[PDB]
Amino acid sequence: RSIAFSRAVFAEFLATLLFVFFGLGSALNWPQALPSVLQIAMAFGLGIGTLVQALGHISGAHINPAVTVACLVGCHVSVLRAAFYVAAQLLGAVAGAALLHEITPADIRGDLAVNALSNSTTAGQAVTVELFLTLQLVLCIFASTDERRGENPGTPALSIGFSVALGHLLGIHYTGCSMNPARSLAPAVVTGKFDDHWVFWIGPLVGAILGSLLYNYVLFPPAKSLSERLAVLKGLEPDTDWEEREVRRRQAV
Amino acid sequence: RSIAFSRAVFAEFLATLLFVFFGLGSALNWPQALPSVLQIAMAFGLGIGTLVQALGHISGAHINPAVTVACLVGCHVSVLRAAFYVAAQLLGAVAGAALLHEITPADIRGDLAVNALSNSTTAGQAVTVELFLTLQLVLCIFASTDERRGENPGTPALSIGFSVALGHLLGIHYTGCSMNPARSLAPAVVTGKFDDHWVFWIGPLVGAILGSLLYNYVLFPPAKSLSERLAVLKGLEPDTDWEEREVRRRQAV
Amino acid sequence: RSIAFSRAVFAEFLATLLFVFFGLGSALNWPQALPSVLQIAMAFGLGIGTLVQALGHISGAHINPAVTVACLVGCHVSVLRAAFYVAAQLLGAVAGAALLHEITPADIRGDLAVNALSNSTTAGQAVTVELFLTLQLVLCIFASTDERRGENPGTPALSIGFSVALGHLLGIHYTGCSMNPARSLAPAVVTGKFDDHWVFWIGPLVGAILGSLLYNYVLFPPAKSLSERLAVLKGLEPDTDWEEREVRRRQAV
Amino acid sequence: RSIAFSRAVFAEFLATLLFVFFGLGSALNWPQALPSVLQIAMAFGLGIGTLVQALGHISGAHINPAVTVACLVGCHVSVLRAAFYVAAQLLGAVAGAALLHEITPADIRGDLAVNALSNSTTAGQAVTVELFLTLQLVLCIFASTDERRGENPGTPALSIGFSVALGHLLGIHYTGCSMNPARSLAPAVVTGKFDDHWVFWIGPLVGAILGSLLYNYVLFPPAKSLSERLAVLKGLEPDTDWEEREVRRRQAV
Repeated sequence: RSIAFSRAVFAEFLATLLFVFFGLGSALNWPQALPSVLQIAMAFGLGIGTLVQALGHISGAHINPAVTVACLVGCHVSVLRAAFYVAAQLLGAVAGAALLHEITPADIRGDLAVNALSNSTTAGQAVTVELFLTLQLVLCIFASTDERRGENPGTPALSIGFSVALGHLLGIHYTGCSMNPARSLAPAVVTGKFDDHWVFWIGPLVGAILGSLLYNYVLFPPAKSLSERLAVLKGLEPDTDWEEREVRRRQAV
Repeated sequence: RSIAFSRAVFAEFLATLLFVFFGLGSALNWPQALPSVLQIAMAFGLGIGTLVQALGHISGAHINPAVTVACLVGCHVSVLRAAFYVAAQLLGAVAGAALLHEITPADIRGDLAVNALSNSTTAGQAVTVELFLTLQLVLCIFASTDERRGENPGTPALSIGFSVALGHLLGIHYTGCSMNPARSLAPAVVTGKFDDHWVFWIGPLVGAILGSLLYNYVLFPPAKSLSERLAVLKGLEPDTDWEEREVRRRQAV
Repeated sequence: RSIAFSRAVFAEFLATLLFVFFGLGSALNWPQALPSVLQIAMAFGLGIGTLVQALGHISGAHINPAVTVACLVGCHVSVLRAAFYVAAQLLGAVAGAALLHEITPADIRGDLAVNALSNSTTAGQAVTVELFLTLQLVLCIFASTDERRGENPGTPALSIGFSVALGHLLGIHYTGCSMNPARSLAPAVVTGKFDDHWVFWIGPLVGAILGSLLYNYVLFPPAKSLSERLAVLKGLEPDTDWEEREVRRRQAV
Repeated sequence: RSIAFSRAVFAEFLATLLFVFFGLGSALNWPQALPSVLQIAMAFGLGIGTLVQALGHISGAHINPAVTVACLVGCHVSVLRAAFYVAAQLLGAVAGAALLHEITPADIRGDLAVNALSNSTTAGQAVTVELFLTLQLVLCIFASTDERRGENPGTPALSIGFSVALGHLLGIHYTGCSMNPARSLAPAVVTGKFDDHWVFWIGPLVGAILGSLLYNYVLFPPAKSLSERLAVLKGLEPDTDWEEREVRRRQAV
């Protein structure tokens, strides 16, 4: 402790401020012109894609606590680097979310794009949808940040962005799409609406972990943890058969 | 038999579950907000693009039996690996398709995006459209998975995704766009609607094979099958002319 | 004469069939659902992007006579390879355009997306717009096919596609956007509507050439034509100054 | 002075002509069909992405004085090369903007997409939004033009384009989105509407500089300016401790 990391820690702060600012803002109920699911999907997806590009080298652009946690369960980040990230992400989030409230005229800042269950979907259903929404993202982020595969280097930024977008295309009708506890918290804070908030903390965290676990373990990534104690296996591994050869011979004598 | 393949087999299962879940879901008749052709095009196209990215290394992301079959006619996959894929794809498909029925409120899960002929288009026409819809995809997938060309490495995921999207942009008005027997089966199963189902099994399979055949044979890919018996040609190849030289000389004597 | 070229010649045929089929089809006046400028923009742009990807290695994916001509004025293609391309492009075009008429129910195949002046725009204006629409494309195609720059290898397919898209986003309101004499001819043929057809042959050809000329000459590409006769310059180049040195000395004596 | 630079200077002229021509044009109030926020977002974003691709090698495709200035504050361009750029950008801008007025029928060229405060947003708010709109772009442009990172070479053109797009998705509702003093000036000129024009010169310039400063200094880019006088530090750096060792010893004697 500590060096460039502090700045990297910062980078996330700038990222989640920006993403939430643009994101929520682009999803408001503008009376003269009203946001379509796609546009709102594009806006976030592009927002992330843009950030993962900008700050990808500096931070890994988690830009999302669930992603961070996914990165943690998968042992891609420190335990310290995780906490500082989430902290910044939550703070960076409510920062932009406030800047937006200030920047927007009173008539149309209504909801502020808080995450909220729609079409009579149960918090039980809703949370299920959020689970998958994030996992799919986590699966993308990992395949594209995966060092093992640099031959298909492109395209972590754009692919992720559009993954996020894909999340929205479905997850809006159920929830308006959190995928990102930071994202869903900031507006809930400023606006005071915490209805079924937990949904946007469990669905993501759960899908994100599952995601992390499947890529890190269910599929990939072959390597040796070295703590597997492969020195014990090699003692019996040849010797047990030598023993069978050696012990069966001495039974012969 | 058998190793990582089993997992790869799995990967497809996860892929077709996800793609169909997001896909159908994003194409439902949401009363408050209704899906435009583009959005529904983007949603699938992005879904595939995202998957080919995520699971591309693990599976080849066929995510489609017609693609798999295309890959088979083109000798890009095993005969065993094909069957297991299709199996998983069909099962992975109806899996997400069910998860969606459960997750969606009763009022708006109506059709469930089953594939169904629209605008008084004949199953004869419809099937013709599906033919081309898939071929074009198959042509893309191959050009982008083509090993011979790594200099233009990018961009198999995004290009494929958007290819899929391109498929939808037209194939929706005729059929709502199958390109993918798995995709069109899952909803037909759960919903019981099997009207003109065959269309979504023949159009794709046919276009996919054609596609596979043109890239594998009509154009490319120069290599030697070695079973061409090029050892017989080389016996006559020089010697026939030596024979003409040698036999015309001995006619001179 | 002749080898793989014949097939490459073919590749264009398959490309322009496909692009026009999907393209026109996706831009028809569907009564139940009607195409927005974007969707129609995306549909073509994606169509090209997809093709340049699929057949890029085989053909260069001109997919457009104006592009071909641009490639000709820029000396990127043979004079023979050009003609065969254009021929195939025109034939490939009217081929898909027919397939579409056959595949589409009578009620909604109306216009068939023929190119036609809109919003009381003069053929004089219209043609001007088409000029720029294509040049911009030609400028993109060249920068992305430019061998001199392989460090930024990506992304010829996607960038071109979206360039095409960009063309449509503006060129639809003026003309429905030709950029491609093949594209605008096929529907004019089948439908019999040749109103102001020339516009879609001059605007493109003109913008395409201009485009070709600026990249090939106004900017780039440094190389030696060797016919510049740089052997004459090198005789005077040093010797004229030696002569000044040598002749001024002998004037001194 | 001077060589290819003159042409490069030109390249910007061609770029800002094109971008503004397509851009404004695609954002006009077309009566029969009216531009959605996305489409207008796509149109510019694609326009830039296309240009950064086409002319990226020749110019750096600033295509924007604020970007240029950002590039200046960050010492990425000459002081001379900056001025000529801005000059050309402003002139290239009003050039296309005029070409558009001439090309468009009188009924629908109304606003001409001038930048203008909307939804009762204060020039104070408005300018704040513009600040962030550009910074985010500047952050992207730099991360993607950053030489230090060629391993993730892609994708400067597309990522930038879509960054621009992201700018529009939000910045339209507040201002119709300038991000680009050139862009906002051209229409204000031709149309005579200079209402709150300053907003579109301060917001961008301010966000662009901030952006430039954070990437150039707050984060990155490790290098040595050599004017840091690291020769003074190295005199005391070892010697001060040798002095402590040497001076404490002589105090011992």
